[PDB]
Amino acid sequence: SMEQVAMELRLTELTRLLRSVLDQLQDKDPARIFAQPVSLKEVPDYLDHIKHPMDFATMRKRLEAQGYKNLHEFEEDFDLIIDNCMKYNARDTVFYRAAVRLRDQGGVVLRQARREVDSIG
Repeated sequence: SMEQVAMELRLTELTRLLRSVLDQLQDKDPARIFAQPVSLKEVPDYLDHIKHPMDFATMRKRLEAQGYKNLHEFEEDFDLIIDNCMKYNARDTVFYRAAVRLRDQGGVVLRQARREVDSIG
């Protein structure tokens, strides 16, 4: 149908918008602490602590598979990255501090992407 296609064009644009947003969020992690999944070879008990792991490479696979239907789903995943880190790691660690900074600097990017997604529909 002509409708399914028009739908597919919007998703593709949303995917295009979210890709840009993801690039901006990931520049706020210059140490690449959140780039890849936590290694289960290196942290074998991780899944006993964190039930839904997340990282930027995993978000990107979902992104390019057009797996995010809306900003809300995308934000849920970004928030997992931060929240998982803040539980697993103590307050006086480079890891926890990095999450706080990503959260604070990400807010600005996410605030404008909300307005853009509403705006462009």
